[PDB]
Amino acid sequence: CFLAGEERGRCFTIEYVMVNVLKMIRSATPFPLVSLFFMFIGFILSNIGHIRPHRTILAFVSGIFFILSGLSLVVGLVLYISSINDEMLNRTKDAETYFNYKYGWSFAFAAISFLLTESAGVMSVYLFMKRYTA
Amino acid sequence: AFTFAAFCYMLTLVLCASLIFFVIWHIIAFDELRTDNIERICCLLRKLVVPEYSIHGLFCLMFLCAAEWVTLGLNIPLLFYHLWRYFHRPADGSEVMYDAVSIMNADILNYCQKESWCKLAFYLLSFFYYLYSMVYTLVS
Amino acid sequence: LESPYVMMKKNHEMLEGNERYEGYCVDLAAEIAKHCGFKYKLTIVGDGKYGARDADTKIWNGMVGELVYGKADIAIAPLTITLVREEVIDFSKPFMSLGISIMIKKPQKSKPGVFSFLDPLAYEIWMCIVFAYIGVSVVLFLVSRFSPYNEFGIFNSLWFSLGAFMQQGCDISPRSLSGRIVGGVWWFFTLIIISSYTANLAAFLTVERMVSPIESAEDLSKQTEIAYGTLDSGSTKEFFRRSKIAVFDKMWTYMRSAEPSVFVRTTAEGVARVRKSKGKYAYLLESTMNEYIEQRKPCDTMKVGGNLDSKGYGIATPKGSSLGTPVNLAVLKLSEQGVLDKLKNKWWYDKGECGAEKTSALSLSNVAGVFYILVGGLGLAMLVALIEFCYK
Amino acid sequence: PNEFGIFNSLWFSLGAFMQQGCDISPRSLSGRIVGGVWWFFTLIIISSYTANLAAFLTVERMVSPIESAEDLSKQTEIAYGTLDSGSTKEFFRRSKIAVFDKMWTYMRSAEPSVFVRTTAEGVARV
Amino acid sequence: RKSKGKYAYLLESTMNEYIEQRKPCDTMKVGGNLDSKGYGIATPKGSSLGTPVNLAVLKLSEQGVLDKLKNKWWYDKGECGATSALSLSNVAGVFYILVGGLGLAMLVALIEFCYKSRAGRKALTLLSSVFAVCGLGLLGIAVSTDYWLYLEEGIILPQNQSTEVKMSLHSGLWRV
Amino acid sequence: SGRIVGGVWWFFTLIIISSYTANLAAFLTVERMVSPIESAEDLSKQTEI
Amino acid sequence: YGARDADTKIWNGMVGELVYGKADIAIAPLTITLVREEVIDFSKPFMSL
Ligand SMILES: CC(C)CCC[C@@H](C)[C@H]1CC[C@H]2[C@@H]3CC=C4C[C@@H](O)CC[C@]4(C)[C@@H]3CC[C@@]12C
Ligand SMILES: CC(C)CCC[C@@H](C)[C@H]1CC[C@H]2[C@@H]3CC=C4C[C@@H](O)CC[C@]4(C)[C@@H]3CC[C@@]12C
Ligand SMILES: CC(C)CCC[C@@H](C)[C@H]1CC[C@H]2[C@@H]3CC=C4C[C@@H](O)CC[C@]4(C)[C@@H]3CC[C@@]12C
Ligand SMILES: CC(C)CCC[C@@H](C)[C@H]1CC[C@H]2[C@@H]3CC=C4C[C@@H](O)CC[C@]4(C)[C@@H]3CC[C@]12C
Ligand SMILES: N#Cc1ccccc1-c1cc(-c2ccccn2)cn(-c2ccccc2)c1=O
Ligand SMILES: O=c1[nH]c2cc(C(F)(F)F)c(N3CCOCC3)cc2n(CP(=O)(O)O)c1=O
Ligand SMILES: O=c1[nH]c2cc(C(F)(F)F)c(N3CCOCC3)cc2n(CP(=O)(O)O)c1=O
Ligand code: NA
Repeated sequence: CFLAGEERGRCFTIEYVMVNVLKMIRSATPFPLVSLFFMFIGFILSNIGHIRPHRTILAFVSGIFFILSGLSLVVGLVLYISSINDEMLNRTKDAETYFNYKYGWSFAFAAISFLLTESAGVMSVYLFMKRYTA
Repeated sequence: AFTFAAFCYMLTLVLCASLIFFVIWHIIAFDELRTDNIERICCLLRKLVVPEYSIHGLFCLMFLCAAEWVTLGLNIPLLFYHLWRYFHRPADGSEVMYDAVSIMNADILNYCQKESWCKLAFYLLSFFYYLYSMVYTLVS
Repeated sequence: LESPYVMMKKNHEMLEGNERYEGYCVDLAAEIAKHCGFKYKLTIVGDGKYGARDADTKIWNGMVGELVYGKADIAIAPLTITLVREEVIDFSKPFMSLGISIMIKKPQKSKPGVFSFLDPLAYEIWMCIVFAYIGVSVVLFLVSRFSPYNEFGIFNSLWFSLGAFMQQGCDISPRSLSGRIVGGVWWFFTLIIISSYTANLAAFLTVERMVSPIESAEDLSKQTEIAYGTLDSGSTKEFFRRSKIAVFDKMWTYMRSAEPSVFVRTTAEGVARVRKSKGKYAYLLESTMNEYIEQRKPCDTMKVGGNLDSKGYGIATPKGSSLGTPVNLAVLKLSEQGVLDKLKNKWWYDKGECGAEKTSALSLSNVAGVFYILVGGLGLAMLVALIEFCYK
Repeated sequence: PNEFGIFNSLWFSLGAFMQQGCDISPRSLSGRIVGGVWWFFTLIIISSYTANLAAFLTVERMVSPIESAEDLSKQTEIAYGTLDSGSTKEFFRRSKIAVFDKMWTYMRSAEPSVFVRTTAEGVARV
Repeated sequence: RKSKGKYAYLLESTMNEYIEQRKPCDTMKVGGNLDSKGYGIATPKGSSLGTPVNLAVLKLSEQGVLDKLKNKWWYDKGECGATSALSLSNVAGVFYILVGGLGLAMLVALIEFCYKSRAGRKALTLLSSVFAVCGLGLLGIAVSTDYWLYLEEGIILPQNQSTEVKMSLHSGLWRV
Repeated sequence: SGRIVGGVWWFFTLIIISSYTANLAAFLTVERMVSPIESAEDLSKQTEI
Repeated sequence: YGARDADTKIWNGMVGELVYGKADIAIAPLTITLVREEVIDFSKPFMSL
């Protein structure tokens, strides 16, 4: 989606437009989708562990999906940031222009979401040790 | 000049000096066996042998990564001898195995003594093979 | 009309005569005329050709065709002294020497790989480091098991040596003399290797040093990564076709077959394909345009290597002209008085748009492969726990 | 088959990053792989901090300010110009000295025009 | 060849390319040419031969014959040939001490193991006397002799490094 | 008294090990700044060869 | 190679043997020069340098 330089309000998609970094962020796309899958697997396997506690292993395995998710954010966010910095580098260096990339509140929400499912990862494993010693 | 292949030959003079000390101790152990004793030379031998494999098993993965295909090939006849004594004939054992519970009845006692001089003859020839190709790769 | 030979001057609308034009061959026509003593009329050619004899009608075009057929008296221009032209007109000695050269894109910061963090030490060092690590760990195990003082089995020896190399100290240390000779010499090894990693990395980050992959046409012939191509026609095209040396026959069997077609159709198409292929296209062209485009804007192109052949630009007169001998001696005056060198430095370099710090923070790209090994080692540690939980 | 609950694990990893780590050390193979790749991570990161800071402080020490006209004639990254008329512009135009002919060669061909029109305009541009 | 890189010689390009291909391979040609000149075939200014020779040179130039003959005599009949990361040759001696220190420690493991398996005031009285006499000896000699500081202040010559000392000396704490 | 000798030997090696790395980084940087002669303008500037 | 002695105004060398009839042609590394081109006829350069 564009603004203020040829201000076209048409939110273009990534496949029906053609910048080389816009193909570089395609490479860092599956990892926030693998992360969101493992959070949804770990969540529906945590709720089974709340309604049927007769088998306790539901809580520990859902803790593993909460931790494999956050490790897939970090590889995704390293891939995402490193794809930007590689294409900011491969440009004709001219001191009569300027460049400026920033991050927005969607990058921040993917960053905070690391902290919450790694915290849900620890608390699901401590919940397993409460159930198993009881 | 010093290179990675020349270091792979320096690092195997140091460990073949251990491999000959495993075998001088291995010919004394069966000579002192015949003089006297089973349960101690069960235990004293059994601790020795697994270092002797993996040090030579180190040499296989060290000259593979050094691209020394003649040197890796000359460690092949001792290597595939070593796989046989641990995968198919470490007779039953199950403490570590091989120079274990199976002593006298005396037919393996002759087989070990033929092996014990065959290990020393290979290791003393490996020591000068490694010392030659050390000097070879350094000078050249 | 060719730059910097004849360029129409900026305000040529309000000008008339020999002063509508500027350039190298305008400054040269001034020097030829004050040494030979005549008055001249600068006259841009019709067709726009340099001169070639037609294969059917046998009629010369271009500037050669105006000298043969009478329409001109001298051709002070970048006109190449060749065999077929010398038979119909008369050249002077070369006022400029030139040949076929290579144009590549000017090298850049060269974005990092995954294992770029390994690069302060050579790969032959890193292989020696890994095998010395298992080396000191086996020797720790030999020293501690036989002749004991242990707590130093093979996996506590691999962890002592790993923690010693990473400079993380230890939990246990050897207590015997011989274990302390192993431990203390591996400590000194680590001290030199980690200090020379940081010192050689500080040298790289202080001094930028950009090297070009191609520095000769031999280096182009020994590779297929960078695609090289001439123009679709002309003399650079004809050179590689009929060459027989050793290397230009190799460079010709490459270009004639390669898909997509490496032969551009215009010089500006070949320059743009250099600038817009990020170091994968090397354009083969004359060394005079190559040195001029290097001095235009942007600073995106570069001349590498020496020339491939030797040719020259001559000043031509009709065969039998009375200017033929004095212009020839005029060029040799201007050569030895340094005038021709001075005119080339003015129009190539003193009027060159490209002429002739502040260390930046490390980007995540430079060190990103350490994060990949870390999470690759975090996931490998979760497998080994899963195998440990099943096997026990 | 603990000492490595979540708060001792945060203290092992904090002391491993600072390269200050005495405490419990991991004893299992799987705890020593995570310990070992985090030790290699900080060996690269702490070395990169010191090496990039040494690169900064060295380049900031190499900086030579302008103290001559030969420093202006070499460094073609700071622009320099005169007033549009008068003795100073006619000095470089007529000069046959090497460093001063190089400065006029730069000034007569420079985009945009380095020649100011008033002394107050030239002090403004500085 | 005798100034270690502190001298550069300005000559013609075709001798600089020829001496570069003749043993010893000490020298190299750097940069582009400083001027542009050419070698010609010359004729007596009224000859009936200067015109066929001129078309012969332009024919031999465009058939690559002149480039063929230069490669033959400069390069094919030549005598010579034709990473930024830290190499093993710079840190080779810390690998020698490592291998030398691992071999020392396995030697100590022998003469510990032989000593462990096989197995006062008089010894230390004997050793703390002979180390104290020779301590008094070696420092007593050293402060009373004049061989502390060998000092030269000679001058070099740019002629095969001809060396002439003028202030060679040996010193002590009390003598010069 | 054992911690004074331990403490001044800790400060000794903090200076000595830092001096080794800093002087080796000074060497490798200066050896990387070295530009060989490749022009006559490199000869006209460098009045040491 | 050939040079004019400014006293005698005579040529010594290969330019001398061409001007005074001894030679018919000089295939040699003879530099195309202003002072030589006045008295002998050079071809196009067979070698640029
Ligand atoms: C290399 C990748 C593909 C997988 C390697 C993991 C497996 C194959 C290896 C790693 C080294 C081996 C270990 C052997 C010793 C210990 C001790 C044992 O009490 C349980 C398991 C445990 C902790 C390991 C189990 C896993 C093991 C058999
Ligand atoms: C413990 C023993 C058996 C293993 C190998 C011994 C090694 C460490 C010793 C043996 C004697 C030493 C040599 C000393 C002389 C030369 C000259 C030197 O310019 C480089 C190395 C070189 C060629 C040798 C390298 C190996 C050396 C440093
Ligand atoms: C290169 C060689 C000579 C140096 C090695 C030192 C060896 C030979 C000597 C030094 C004197 C001996 C030490 C004497 C004191 C103790 C006490 C004793 O209870 C056992 C051994 C022990 C710990 C030492 C072992 C090493 C020893 C056997
Ligand atoms: C078990 C898990 C946690 C370890 C391995 C899985 C995933 C998360 C990670 C770790 C390191 C990653 C690689 C890193 C390098 C390259 C290059 C990059 O351009 C894209 C991805 C790619 C091709 C890899 C993708 C997969 C990746 C392997
Ligand atoms: N920059 C950087 C960097 C940061 C951390 C670790 C390593 C590097 C690095 C180092 C080197 C290098 C090389 C020789 C000598 C010293 N250092 C090179 N590179 C790098 C940079 C860009 C592309 C490829 C490698 C690097 O990325
Ligand atoms: O006599 C000739 N003199 C030439 C002089 C030049 C220039 F360098 F511009 F002076 C050029 N160009 C080089 C690159 O393409 C655009 C123009 C072509 C010339 N050509 C045609 P070619 O040599 O057959 O290609 C001649 O024939
Ligand atoms: O005799 C002269 N004396 C001058 C004295 C000065 C001053 F410095 F103010 F004293 C100046 N200025 C230079 C700086 O900005 C303000 C005017 C100009 C002078 N000029 C003209 P210029 O030298 O051609 O420029 C003369 O002719
Ligand atoms: Na520095």
